[PDB]
Amino acid sequence: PHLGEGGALTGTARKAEEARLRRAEIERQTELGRLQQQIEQRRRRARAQIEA
Amino acid sequence: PHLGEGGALTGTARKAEEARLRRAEIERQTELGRLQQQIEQRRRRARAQIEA
Repeated sequence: PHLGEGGALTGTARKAEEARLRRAEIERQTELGRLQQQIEQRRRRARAQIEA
Repeated sequence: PHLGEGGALTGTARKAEEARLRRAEIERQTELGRLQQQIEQRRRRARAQIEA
């Protein structure tokens, strides 16, 4: 079965919870990259203000 | 004689010019110190703003 998750989904529902979790993993990775981008740009803006 | 601006004077006029130069030098040095302190405090202000 699918131990641990919200029940031991078996077939179809298992194949759907797997897809949900995989899409969520990809989404979290995209979010981490996005956040790195944002904090880097904000840090550069702050450096510019400090130089000013 | 007293060699400088105004001539030799040679008397209480010499004393007057000497006292004028003395007071003026003290005034200049006090102004220099005032401006140095202003610069130092504004520098503290800007460094603290950068830290903020």
